[PDB]
Amino acid sequence: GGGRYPFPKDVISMTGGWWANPSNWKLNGLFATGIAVGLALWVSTATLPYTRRREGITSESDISKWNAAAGVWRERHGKISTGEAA
Amino acid sequence: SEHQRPELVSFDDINYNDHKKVREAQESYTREQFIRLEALKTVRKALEKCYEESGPNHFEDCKNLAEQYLDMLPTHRLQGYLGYQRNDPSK
Amino acid sequence: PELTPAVPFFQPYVLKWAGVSLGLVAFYQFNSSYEAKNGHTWVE
Amino acid sequence: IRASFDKAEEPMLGDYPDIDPFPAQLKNPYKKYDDQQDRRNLEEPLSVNDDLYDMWSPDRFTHFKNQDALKYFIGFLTIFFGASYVATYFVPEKAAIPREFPYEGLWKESGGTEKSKAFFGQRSE
Amino acid sequence: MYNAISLIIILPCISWLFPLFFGRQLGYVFVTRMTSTLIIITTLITYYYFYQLLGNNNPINLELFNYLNIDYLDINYNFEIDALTITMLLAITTISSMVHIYSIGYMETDPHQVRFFSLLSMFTFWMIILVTGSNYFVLFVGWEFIGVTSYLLISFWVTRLQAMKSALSAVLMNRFGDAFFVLGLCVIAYVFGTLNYSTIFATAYLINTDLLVLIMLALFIAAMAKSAQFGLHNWLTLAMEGPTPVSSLLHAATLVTAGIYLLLRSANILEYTPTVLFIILWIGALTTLSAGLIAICSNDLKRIIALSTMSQLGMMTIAIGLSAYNLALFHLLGHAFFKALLFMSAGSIIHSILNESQDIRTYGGLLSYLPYTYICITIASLSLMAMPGLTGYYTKDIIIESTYGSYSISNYVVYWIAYLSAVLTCVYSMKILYLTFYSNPNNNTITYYNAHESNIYITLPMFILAIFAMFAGWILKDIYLGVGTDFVGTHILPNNFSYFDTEFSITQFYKLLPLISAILVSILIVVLNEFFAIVFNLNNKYINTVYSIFNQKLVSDQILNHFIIFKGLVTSGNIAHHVDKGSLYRLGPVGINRLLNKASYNVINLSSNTRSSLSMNSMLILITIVSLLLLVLVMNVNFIIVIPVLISILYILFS
Amino acid sequence: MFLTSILLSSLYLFNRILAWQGNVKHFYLFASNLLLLFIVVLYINFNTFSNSFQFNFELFNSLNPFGLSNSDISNGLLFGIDGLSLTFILLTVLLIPLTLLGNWYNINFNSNLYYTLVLAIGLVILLNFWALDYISFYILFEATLPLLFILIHIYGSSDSERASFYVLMFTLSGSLFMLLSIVVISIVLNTTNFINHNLFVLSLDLQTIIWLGLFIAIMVKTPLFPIHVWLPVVHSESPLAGSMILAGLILKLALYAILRLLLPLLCEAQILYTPMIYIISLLTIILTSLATLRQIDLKVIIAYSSISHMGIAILGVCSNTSLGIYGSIVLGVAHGFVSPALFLIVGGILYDRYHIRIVNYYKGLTTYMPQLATYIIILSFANIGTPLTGNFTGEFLSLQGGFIRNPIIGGISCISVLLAAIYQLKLTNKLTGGISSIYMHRTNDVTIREKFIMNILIISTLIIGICPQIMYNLLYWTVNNYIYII
Amino acid sequence: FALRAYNEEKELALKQRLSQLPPPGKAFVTAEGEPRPAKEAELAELAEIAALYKTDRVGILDILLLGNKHARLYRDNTALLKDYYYNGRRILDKIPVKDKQTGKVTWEIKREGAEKEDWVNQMYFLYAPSLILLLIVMVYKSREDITFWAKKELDQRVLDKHPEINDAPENERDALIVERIIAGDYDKLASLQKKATP
Ligand SMILES: CCCCCCCCCCCCCCCCCC(=O)OC[C@H](COP(=O)(O)OCCN)OC(=O)CCCCCCCCCCCCCCCCC
Ligand SMILES: CCCCCCCCCCCCCCCCCC(=O)OC[C@H](COP(=O)(O)OCCN)OC(=O)CCCCCCCCCCCCCCCCC
Ligand SMILES: CCCCCCCCCCCC(=O)OC[C@H](COP(=O)(O)OCC[N+](C)(C)C)OC(=O)CCCCCCCCCCC
Repeated sequence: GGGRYPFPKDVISMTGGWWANPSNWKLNGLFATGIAVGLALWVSTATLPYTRRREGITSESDISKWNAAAGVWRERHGKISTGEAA
Repeated sequence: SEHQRPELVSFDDINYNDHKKVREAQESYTREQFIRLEALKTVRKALEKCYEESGPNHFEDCKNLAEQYLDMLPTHRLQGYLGYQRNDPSK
Repeated sequence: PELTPAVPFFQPYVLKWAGVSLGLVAFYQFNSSYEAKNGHTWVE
Repeated sequence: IRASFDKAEEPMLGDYPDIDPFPAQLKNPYKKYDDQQDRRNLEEPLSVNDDLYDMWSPDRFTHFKNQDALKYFIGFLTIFFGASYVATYFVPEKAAIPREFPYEGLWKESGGTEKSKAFFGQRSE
Repeated sequence: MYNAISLIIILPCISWLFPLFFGRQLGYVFVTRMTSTLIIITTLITYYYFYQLLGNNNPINLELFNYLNIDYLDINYNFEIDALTITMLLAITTISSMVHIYSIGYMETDPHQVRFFSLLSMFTFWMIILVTGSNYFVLFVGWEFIGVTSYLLISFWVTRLQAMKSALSAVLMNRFGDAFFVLGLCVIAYVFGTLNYSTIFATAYLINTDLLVLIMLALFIAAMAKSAQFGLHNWLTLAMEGPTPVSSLLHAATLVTAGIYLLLRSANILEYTPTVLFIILWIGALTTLSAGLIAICSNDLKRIIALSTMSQLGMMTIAIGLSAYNLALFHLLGHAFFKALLFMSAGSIIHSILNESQDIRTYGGLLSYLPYTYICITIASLSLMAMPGLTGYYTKDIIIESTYGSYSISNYVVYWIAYLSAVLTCVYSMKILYLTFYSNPNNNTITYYNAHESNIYITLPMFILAIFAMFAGWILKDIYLGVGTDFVGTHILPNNFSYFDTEFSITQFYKLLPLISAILVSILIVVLNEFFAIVFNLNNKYINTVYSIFNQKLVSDQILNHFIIFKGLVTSGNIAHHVDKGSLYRLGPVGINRLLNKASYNVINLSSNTRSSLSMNSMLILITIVSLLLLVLVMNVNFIIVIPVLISILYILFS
Repeated sequence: MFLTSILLSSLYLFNRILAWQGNVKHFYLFASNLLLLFIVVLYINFNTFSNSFQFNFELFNSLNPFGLSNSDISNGLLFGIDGLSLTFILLTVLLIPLTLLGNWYNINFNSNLYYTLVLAIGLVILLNFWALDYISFYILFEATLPLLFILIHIYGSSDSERASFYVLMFTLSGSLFMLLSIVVISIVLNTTNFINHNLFVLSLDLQTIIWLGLFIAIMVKTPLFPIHVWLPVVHSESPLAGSMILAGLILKLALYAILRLLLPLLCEAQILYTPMIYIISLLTIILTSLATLRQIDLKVIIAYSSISHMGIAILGVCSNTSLGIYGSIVLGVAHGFVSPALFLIVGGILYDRYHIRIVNYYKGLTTYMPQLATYIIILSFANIGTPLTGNFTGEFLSLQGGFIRNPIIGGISCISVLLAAIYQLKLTNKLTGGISSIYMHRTNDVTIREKFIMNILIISTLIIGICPQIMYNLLYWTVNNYIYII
Repeated sequence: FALRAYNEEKELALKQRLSQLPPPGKAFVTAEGEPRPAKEAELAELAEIAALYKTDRVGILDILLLGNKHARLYRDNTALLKDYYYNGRRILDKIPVKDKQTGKVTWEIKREGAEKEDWVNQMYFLYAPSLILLLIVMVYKSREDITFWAKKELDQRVLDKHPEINDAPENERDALIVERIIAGDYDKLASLQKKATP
């Protein structure tokens, strides 16, 4: 190619090394795209149930109930809101 | 599942020489503290639900839940048995 | 562009790490299914 | 030049050569050294504080001497901030009041309880 | 079997990891295409997600497994794509896809392309983890790992010494901010007992201002580091030692903006911490001024443009201190589009020249030679100069206006500081345009015989980014800068809302002077540089020294090393030698050894003469008997007197 | 069957293997992997729903000395585990085979003596965690000194002799004042056992004294400022197993000693003298980090980092909070994964190839030794505490609890997040950076043995960095037993 | 691997047979450091003894039962094969491979396999699987953390105090339990603090 220079061949890295372009890469590229696609599908199908919209899950009546019970606990324990002590 | 439900012992009713009772009381005090923590966590979850559903209204609809959380946080937490096992408050 | 000597895809590290990772995954899924069918997991 | 730290270590050298340090960053780059990157020859003697005076050390600057540099940096900063204070006395008045809101400053919607209005109550109306 | 969010998060992870495992098997060719194509698929997911959210605006979540549920501390690996997140994703995903396509033609001839492309996707995946995470902890993960990835990218040429040192500077400013960030995390969790945005923002209106002040000061100090404001902008100009695409993606559009994202997300807290808002504003005005001054008087190209980035970041921080979050958010989106384009055009310039120089003083008149690179750079410069209809006008003038439209009285000065930053913007932009395209040549001849426009891989990204910097502002100003938009529903304190006053109080003088001056000084300095060039070439010794101040970054680069770093290394060696190897060996092995050397040599040199061992030991009996009779006599009458007698005896025996 | 017949079978097989093939390291590696499995089985059979001590066995009783005691009068050494002890046990069985395997080919004189000494140190450390009385702890705390001295003096580097006297004299000094405190406990309480020692409430004025002798020791073992000067030398001149064993386990013994001797007893002295501890730990952090910035020897730098992370861990465990305990422990675990990897890289890779540890020679490994570069950077970013690694999760939690107890000291100690990065990256940049050193010729990339080791030590820390919650099933009692709060 | 593959005469001949050779660290260098310095029949002689190193010359039932004077011969005459094999493996950068049919082994370059280390069979098949067992066990003991037990006990104490919730629909009891938890206290910490009450 353009601008090249020698390099040791015994040097082995998980990455290419120097100007790595083996004469089989179409097959290995096929294997890698297949694994990557299968992984992406497995992940999306697995994470589907663990999704939810921020809203729409919890009814407001439940929120009103919970806030009522909050007031009940607060007054049983005789507590006052922020700033009232003035 | 076979959910165990052990027995509740206290340090004020035992003599400290019968080690089994002391271990029972230690485990009891710690288990109840963990239960207080779980109650706090449920409050936290409901608060986040009130915020995520309300939005700009959270200032009102989540008020008591938020004050309840901020009152529970300093008290509902692990604080250990040794400070009651080695201190009688009646003196 | 120039070519380099051929290199296999399924080098041993791929086989080891992929098989172990995916085997632990398969075990997790199987035990979750066993728990769905019974009251406990298999390793339990 | 031997700096403070490098001549406070005079009593301790014993037999070691008391070299006069010179950072490599200022050495002539066009000369052929054995180690061309660090600008060091093979059997070149090393100063006791060579870790400060090699190329991996922090960079020196040869334009401004550092005292004048500190004068210039702090003088720029002080000019800026003093102008930004002085120019607060030469400010025009606002052409309109802040907005104001209907329900008593929205103390209810800001999380009030009829007694904390000072803390949560927005502008009057 | 569809999940926008799952696919957004896994596909970049695939493109980062698969090359690292499989690169020797796949070759740099297929790796460049696979990472490019996967990050293309991701960008389409985000544009379509952006459409859907505009239709509905109920964000999706993704609640994964637990990292730590110990005691009053639940941290899950939660994820979410909200309004602010989807805007940061639009900048990240679009810019990263363009760069993955531009860095094919730029990085051909480079042997190590695989590791380069793996790192680009690594940074992309980790910023995606930053903007998405529904808790401060998932943010800190992305904060650290992008600084890690920045170290590797800036160090991509591991032989080049200066690249390594710039990498160390960048990652050590990162940790100088991250330390305070952890201090803020420790405080957030002491106070609220949690780390997630939902609880903290549903409560922050109840907790003591001193606590939020401590929190936000620390988080801001972290944002000051990453966003490269005046105190810690050292690393940014040094970060240009890496390849250009890295400058296009990280230090232009994305990595620096992580601090603005943190502040925008913590805006629901910042509204109750006026002190930090005031500091953020004034630090930002310092940045936006110092950067422009440092840019007008610089000769490197990438340096100038990175300093322009420092200025726009300072103007975003200004807006945040004026409590107009949506405006700085919008300027982020624009600032990505009209700055990554500049860095790409800078690369096509630099490669058209033979020796890959970065000095405008040796560029000259490539206009006829490089027209396409020219039209693209001038588009971005005008989108930087707030020309009408371009994104920069909408994104920038409105901040210059809210400076006047704020309810605070003392913010009026910041209008002028921003305005001087603006006329400086048109200065240094037109300087690059004249020095690079319009001027007389200043290289040799062969440079002009071999200048040539660069391949398709370089142009097409500049084409698309040019379309975005032309149209995105008018297409999205109804979402962000609109009147009652509700898209980014940050709970503004009503007292601080001034957008109505900003748009109405503002007069003609204070709505025209920026635009007028941006045209006029721009054309003027062109006229001076082309007809009266003496004005910039006086050779006065008092002007040239001021040029020397504004070169070398307001000598701060020399303040930092000498007074902080060098007086840290010396103090460190003062410790290591004088303490760790000095007094603490003296109160230990060395001193005890010398102490015992003497004491043993004085103990045994006691029965001195071997000439007659008998009379000596006999005299020793007599001394001991007499000494004990007299010692007991003294200690009968008083015992606090015999003690020194025994100290001195021990001296006599052991000295 | 006969117990004696089974071990006679083992000893016979060992004698025949020794006689045919004149080496033991295969049998020791087999025994090490066997111990790992048997400990795993104990974990399978360990109930997490009990704060009590399980698998109790007593030794050296009056009635049955060479066996086990089932008597109603216990006068011997006790043993047994809670979940705390099991954690470090899993760390120790996990490391011992690797500490042997990091020295599989470079020891060539009197090899069998070396592998004996390594296994004896590793087994003695293992049994120290099972200890359930002050005296059994002490006699297994001090039993590593003769072996460490011998190991270092024979198989050590140039300055082995000075290092061997230093590990002995310093540790013996601190241990002896520990013996005084234990002896005062033993003549007062007339019992030493880690079962019911928290019931006995000594007077405060006596806790103030016993504490000083326990803490003098723990200052000398952990170490802590100003008794931090033995560790760099003993690591610098030790053989590779000596460094891995030390940093991974022996420094963790000081933390186990605090939690098991010093907190459940002496509670009131802890809550009174904690601020002095915060002074000492803070000085340890910053000064050792700054001392690291100006060192020249590779192995010494890793050593100084070990002092710093232990000093953070002391901030957390001595903080009177749950998160402090769970962080300080996780620091000890992740540290015992990361530091051995670095000592392997700088002591059994580079020193094996080129036989020198000075940074000035080393530069440009990335060109010819790339895989070693990748491992250096990963371990360097795990050492400093990059998240998704246990050395961050433990840093954060300990600094949560240190901030709670004293906010100022717990926040001024957050600069460790920076200083660790400084003294580690100033080095990593040199090694992976630049053009290949002219002084060094080329040698092979990392071999599969060393790649095995580093990949284990990284997978383990990545796991606990990704889901630390797995370790809670053993520790959910321990985070609350040692909290003195009314 | 084999059981009773020992042979006395072969070892007792091989002793002097190796003694007739020069020392291992000097055979392949010839005191100058050149592989070609050795002769050819010498080279094949060395390579053929060295291939013998990785050959089954003893078995388990032979090491457990035979005497010391024979095992000592095996030890001291096998150490020599070890040394020769490995010195030649380093210096020549070849291994000795006898092909299938011809009974003549010589040094060869092929090294892409057929070479294993003595530490592999132990570790990869006894250590690593045990570590994986440890991981599986930590994961499936994490199910026994107190957080889940405590959640389960809180729900049960609520259902005990307030049985009525059980007849309500099966995807509402969660919110009802939440309401009842937020209402009051189902902990008994103040019931264990008895003397604290004055
Ligand atoms: C005196 C005792 C101090 C004890 C407390 C610790 C204080 C902070 C840490 C300082 C200690 C000294 C650090 C020395 C490390 C030096 C390591 C090294 O050798 O690398 C040098 C590197 C700069 O590399 P350089 O040579 O300049 O390369 C550029 C050319 N391309 O160096 C660097 O990149 C610098 C890394 C450190 C960055 C720190 C920046 C601090 C700036 C603060 C400004 C004020 C901001 C306000 C903060 C608010 C606080 C309330
Ligand atoms: C009722 C009250 C009784 C209580 C006891 C009171 C103690 C009184 C002690 C006085 C008795 C005489 C012993 C004095 C030590 C004898 C040697 C001496 O005089 O010390 C000098 C020694 C000299 O060092 P240098 O200057 O290098 O050598 C040239 C000396 N012409 O100095 C040195 O080598 C350097 C010293 C550095 C500091 C080392 C500190 C070590 C502290 C721990 C000591 C533990 C060992 C104790 C040894 C006991 C010996 C008696
Ligand atoms: C998060 C858990 C870990 C994730 C898995 C990461 C390891 C994958 C293996 C990488 C192999 C490699 O990168 O190659 C190693 C590269 C080789 O460079 P080269 O491109 O091949 O060209 C070869 C040209 N030399 C020979 C001239 C270099 O050495 C280096 O230059 C040092 C850079 C290390 C990059 C580290 C990758 C990012 C990981 C950081 C996460 C903490």
